[PDB]
Amino acid sequence: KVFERCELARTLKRLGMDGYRGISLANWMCLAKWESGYNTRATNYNAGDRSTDYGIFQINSRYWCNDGKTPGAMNACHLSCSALLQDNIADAVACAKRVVRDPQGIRAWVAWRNRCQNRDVRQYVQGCGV
Repeated sequence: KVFERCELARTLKRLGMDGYRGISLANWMCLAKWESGYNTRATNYNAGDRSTDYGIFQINSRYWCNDGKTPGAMNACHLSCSALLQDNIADAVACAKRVVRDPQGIRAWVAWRNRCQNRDVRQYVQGCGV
Protein backbone atom coordinates (compact mmCIF):
# COMPACT_ATOMS: atom_id res chain seq x y z
CA LYS A 1 0.00 0.00 0.00
CA VAL A 2 1.18 3.53 -0.80
CA PHE A 3 -0.29 5.76 1.88
CA GLU A 4 -1.40 9.27 1.15
CA ARG A 5 0.28 11.84 3.43
CA CYS A 6 -2.49 12.81 5.88
CA GLU A 7 -3.88 9.24 5.83
CA LEU A 8 -0.55 8.03 7.18
CA ALA A 9 -0.33 10.91 9.71
CA ARG A 10 -3.62 9.90 11.30
CA THR A 11 -2.81 6.17 11.03
CA LEU A 12 0.48 6.75 12.89
CA LYS A 13 -1.26 8.88 15.52
CA ARG A 14 -3.87 6.20 16.20
CA LEU A 15 -1.04 3.72 16.66
CA GLY A 16 0.51 5.91 19.35
CA MET A 17 3.50 7.34 17.48
CA ASP A 18 2.90 11.00 18.30
CA GLY A 19 5.60 11.89 20.79
CA TYR A 20 6.64 8.27 21.31
CA ARG A 21 10.00 8.54 23.15
CA GLY A 22 9.96 12.27 22.40
CA ILE A 23 9.64 11.83 18.61
CA SER A 24 6.95 14.00 16.98
CA LEU A 25 4.57 12.67 14.35
CA ALA A 26 6.19 15.05 11.82
CA ASN A 27 9.58 13.38 12.31
CA TRP A 28 8.05 9.94 11.73
CA MET A 29 6.34 11.25 8.60
CA CYS A 30 9.60 12.71 7.36
CA LEU A 31 11.19 9.28 8.00
CA ALA A 32 8.56 7.21 6.12
CA LYS A 33 8.58 9.77 3.29
CA TRP A 34 12.30 9.52 2.62
CA GLU A 35 12.64 5.84 3.48
CA SER A 36 9.90 4.45 1.19
CA GLY A 37 7.67 7.23 -0.13
CA TYR A 38 4.98 5.90 2.24
CA ASN A 39 5.12 2.48 0.54
CA THR A 40 4.67 -0.56 2.81
CA ARG A 41 5.85 -2.99 0.11
CA ALA A 42 9.16 -1.15 -0.33
CA THR A 43 12.32 -3.29 -0.22
CA ASN A 44 16.00 -2.69 -0.77
CA TYR A 45 18.61 -5.42 -0.88
CA ASN A 46 22.05 -4.47 0.40
CA ALA A 47 24.39 -6.64 -1.67
CA GLY A 48 27.34 -5.42 0.34
CA ASP A 49 26.32 -7.16 3.55
CA ARG A 50 23.49 -9.46 2.45
CA SER A 51 20.76 -7.68 4.41
CA THR A 52 17.42 -6.29 3.18
CA ASP A 53 15.40 -3.25 4.28
CA TYR A 54 11.66 -3.84 4.64
CA GLY A 55 8.51 -1.77 4.40
CA ILE A 56 7.43 1.77 5.05
CA PHE A 57 10.30 2.40 7.51
CA GLN A 58 12.87 0.28 5.63
CA ILE A 59 13.77 -1.67 8.76
CA ASN A 60 16.89 -3.83 8.29
CA SER A 61 16.97 -7.63 8.58
CA ARG A 62 20.45 -7.69 10.12
CA TYR A 63 19.04 -6.68 13.49
CA TRP A 64 15.25 -6.20 13.53
CA CYS A 65 13.34 -8.89 11.71
CA ASN A 66 14.04 -12.41 10.52
CA ASP A 67 14.04 -13.31 6.81
CA GLY A 68 16.19 -16.41 7.26
CA LYS A 69 18.79 -15.32 4.69
CA THR A 70 20.83 -12.62 6.44
CA PRO A 71 24.07 -14.00 7.94
CA GLY A 72 24.40 -13.97 11.73
CA ALA A 73 21.40 -11.66 11.80
CA MET A 74 19.24 -10.88 14.77
CA ASN A 75 15.50 -10.39 15.19
CA ALA A 76 15.06 -7.70 17.89
CA CYS A 77 11.44 -7.00 16.94
CA HIS A 78 10.80 -10.77 16.97
CA LEU A 79 8.87 -10.67 13.69
CA SER A 80 9.19 -12.24 10.26
CA CYS A 81 10.34 -9.53 7.84
CA SER A 82 7.15 -10.47 5.95
CA ALA A 83 5.22 -8.71 8.78
CA LEU A 84 6.90 -5.49 7.62
CA LEU A 85 5.36 -5.78 4.13
CA GLN A 86 1.67 -5.74 5.19
CA ASP A 87 -0.80 -3.00 4.21
CA ASN A 88 -1.61 -2.81 7.92
CA ILE A 89 1.31 -1.04 9.55
CA ALA A 90 0.64 -2.05 13.16
CA ASP A 91 3.59 -4.48 13.24
CA ALA A 92 5.94 -2.09 11.43
CA VAL A 93 4.99 0.54 14.02
CA ALA A 94 5.63 -1.86 16.92
CA CYS A 95 9.04 -2.58 15.43
CA ALA A 96 9.86 1.10 14.74
CA LYS A 97 9.11 1.86 18.44
CA ARG A 98 11.46 -1.00 19.35
CA VAL A 99 14.19 0.54 17.18
CA VAL A 100 13.85 3.88 18.97
CA ARG A 101 13.90 2.41 22.47
CA ASP A 102 17.63 2.03 21.77
CA PRO A 103 20.24 4.77 22.58
CA GLN A 104 20.29 6.37 19.11
CA GLY A 105 16.55 6.94 19.10
CA ILE A 106 15.24 8.18 15.72
CA ARG A 107 18.86 8.72 14.65
CA ALA A 108 18.98 4.95 14.02
CA TRP A 109 17.93 5.74 10.45
CA VAL A 110 20.65 7.57 8.54
CA ALA A 111 18.08 9.00 6.08
CA TRP A 112 16.45 10.70 9.09
CA ARG A 113 19.75 12.44 9.89
CA ASN A 114 20.23 13.33 6.22
CA ARG A 115 16.74 14.64 5.46
CA CYS A 116 14.88 15.37 8.67
CA GLN A 117 17.31 16.32 11.43
CA ASN A 118 17.44 20.07 12.12
CA ARG A 119 14.97 20.67 9.32
CA ASP A 120 11.49 22.23 9.14
CA VAL A 121 9.37 19.06 9.11
CA ARG A 122 6.11 20.90 9.88
CA GLN A 123 4.96 20.50 6.28
CA TYR A 124 4.54 16.74 6.74
CA VAL A 125 1.57 17.01 9.10
CA GLN A 126 0.06 20.32 8.01
CA GLY A 127 -3.65 20.09 7.27
CA CYS A 128 -3.87 16.45 8.43
CA GLY A 129 -5.84 17.10 11.63
CA VAL A 130 -3.23 15.65 13.94
